[PDB]
Amino acid sequence: RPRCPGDDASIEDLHEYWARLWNYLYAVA
Amino acid sequence: PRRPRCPGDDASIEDLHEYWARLWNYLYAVA
Amino acid sequence: TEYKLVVVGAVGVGKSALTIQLIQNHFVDEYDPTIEDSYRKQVVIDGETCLLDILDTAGQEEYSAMRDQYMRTGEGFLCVFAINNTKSFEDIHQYREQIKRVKDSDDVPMVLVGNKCDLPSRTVESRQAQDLARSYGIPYIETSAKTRQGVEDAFYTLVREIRKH
Ligand SMILES: Nc1nc2c(ncn2[C@@H]2O[C@H](COP(=O)(O)OP(=O)(O)NP(=O)(O)O)[C@@H](O)[C@H]2O)c(=O)[nH]1
Ligand SMILES: [Ca+2]
Ligand SMILES: [Ca+2]
Ligand SMILES: [Ca+2]
Ligand SMILES: [Mg+2]
Repeated sequence: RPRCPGDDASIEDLHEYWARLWNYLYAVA
Repeated sequence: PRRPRCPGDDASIEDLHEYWARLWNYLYAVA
Repeated sequence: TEYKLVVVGAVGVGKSALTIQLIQNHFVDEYDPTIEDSYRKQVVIDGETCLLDILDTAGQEEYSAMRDQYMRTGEGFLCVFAINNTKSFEDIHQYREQIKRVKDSDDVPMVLVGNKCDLPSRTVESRQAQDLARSYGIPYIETSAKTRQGVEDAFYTLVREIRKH
């Protein structure tokens, strides 16, 4: 489960997080 | 466009799903 | 421009190892509990930069509306079989049909990948895979996540297929 990205997070930080969340949510179905 | 808030330790997979979808919308709106 | 890439195929064909070669440039396990593993990469393809997000799907298949939605977000799909696993190769039709279903279109950017080509135990022949791919009007690339052969080319060629949609 990926750590939340934080309030200082750049747009690029959020894309990186998103791609991780994508894989995580798929994997645990 | 509003930056969604990542949910806490306790949240459901459906709550993570919701964030996933909102975060895609936000990232699409802002690019 | 962003590209959402989805890697699919039967159990153990090497989906994760391919993804791991693309992003991290190694095949042997590394140990690093400090870092989360990444599914995003910046690359230049044919003189244009892009950002790639890779959905590296579980081999274990099931019904799931949320999984369908995760796959629907994909713009192009690597359909991976392993050259030593005839069943993984026969499964590709089923994976193509599933992508067509989820996407609600017959015209979905796709590449056929025959992985584990370094192995001594080939059971599926290049010519055979070329013909399936030609039958589908999609490119075919053979790869080894072990040696890195074809790995770039597989994902980059998919990007090329998206650019023609
Ligand atoms: N020799 C060789 N072995 C490979 C190659 N790619 C993957 N493997 C091996 O095959 C096994 C499965 O690899 P893995 O990447 O987990 O495949 P997967 O499709 O993600 N598995 P799953 O479907 O279970 O999620 C591992 O032992 C891995 O080291 C390759 O190109 N050559
Ligand atoms: Ca399940
Ligand atoms: Ca590395
Ligand atoms: Ca299910
Ligand atoms: Mg895997």
